[PDB]
Amino acid sequence: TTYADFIASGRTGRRSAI
Amino acid sequence: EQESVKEFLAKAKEEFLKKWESPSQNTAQLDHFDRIKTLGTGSFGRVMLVKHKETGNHYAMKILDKQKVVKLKQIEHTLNEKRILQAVNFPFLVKLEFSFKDNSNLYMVMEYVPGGEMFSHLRRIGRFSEPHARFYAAQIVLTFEYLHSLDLIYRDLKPENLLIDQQGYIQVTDFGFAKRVKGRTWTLCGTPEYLAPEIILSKGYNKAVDWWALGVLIYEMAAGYPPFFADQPIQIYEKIVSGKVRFPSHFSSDLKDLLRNLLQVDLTKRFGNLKNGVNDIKNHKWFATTDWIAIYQRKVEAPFIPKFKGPGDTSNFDDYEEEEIRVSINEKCGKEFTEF
Ligand SMILES: O[C@@H]1[C@H](O)[C@H](O)CO[C@H]1O
Repeated sequence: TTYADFIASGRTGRRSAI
Repeated sequence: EQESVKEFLAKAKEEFLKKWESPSQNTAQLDHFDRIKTLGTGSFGRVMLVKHKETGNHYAMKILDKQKVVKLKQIEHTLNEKRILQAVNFPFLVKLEFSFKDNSNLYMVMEYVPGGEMFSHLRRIGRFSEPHARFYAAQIVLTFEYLHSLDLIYRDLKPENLLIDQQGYIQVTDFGFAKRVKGRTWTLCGTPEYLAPEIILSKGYNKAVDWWALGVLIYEMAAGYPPFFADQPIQIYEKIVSGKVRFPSHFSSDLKDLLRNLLQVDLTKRFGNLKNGVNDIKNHKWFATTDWIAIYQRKVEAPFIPKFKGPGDTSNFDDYEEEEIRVSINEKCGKEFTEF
């Protein structure tokens, strides 16, 4: 599922600016 | 009334410009405060809960290491964040109470917003219902209307920067990448998931990037995950510029139509960037039930009120490693930060 793909991304925590 | 908004924003600009031209400085000092706990971190350092010894009032103090700021090429961004924070005044923008510096660090002492980041509440609950997402989105629409009227582009919208206050309303924090830009600007900055395509494509861009980021935020609030994600930022960027996007099946038709118009790669078609400006968003069907004046006046009952036990409660924040706050015997980088 899309949710599953989100978890698989590894980017579910707090995100830094570039 | 249209005339009411025009007069409000004109008075707002006059006050902003007066403070912009004569900023405040050195309105406190470090031994006035007890350090309590780290609340969160960003690209420019740490924010800690502190207690004002004289009054007992708690504050969120952003601490910037001058030598580290210089090492990371952030001089102008840091000075500019403080200049903006001391000059703006809007219900949904975090308030700067004091600022000062010493031999080692710069300090921005903000009102403590005790309800935590939107980020944590969203990840905890999973996703927000559309009425819940719309309540928050309306506040961002009004905040960008305000900022953009001052020629300020925010450039770092994301749930991590949206703090929930005791009434359940949003306070936007962290102006480390904001810029006063009448025309166009070129810096590659922001957070990957929220970057507008024209940033990724190295184009000159303008305030329209904040409206794209609103689309990303509304999507993530309502879906529980952002519209464009992947293992690596470069893969996220390829999705962003593709001009494609998929929606969960539970998104309403009105929500999808709004998001198609905010997540619009073509700048000539993106809502917020057309001849009618923010009113294309305010008048959209998805906001039909939004009382814009009542949101601004904070008279709408919030969908969610965070739990607070009392002064200095930090339960709505995750724990971070604690470090010492050192003040050197030698002044560091004095010339660089004279204006702070
Ligand atoms: O918060 C995260 C990191 O943990 C660090 O604080 C830098 O900013 C973001 O990437």
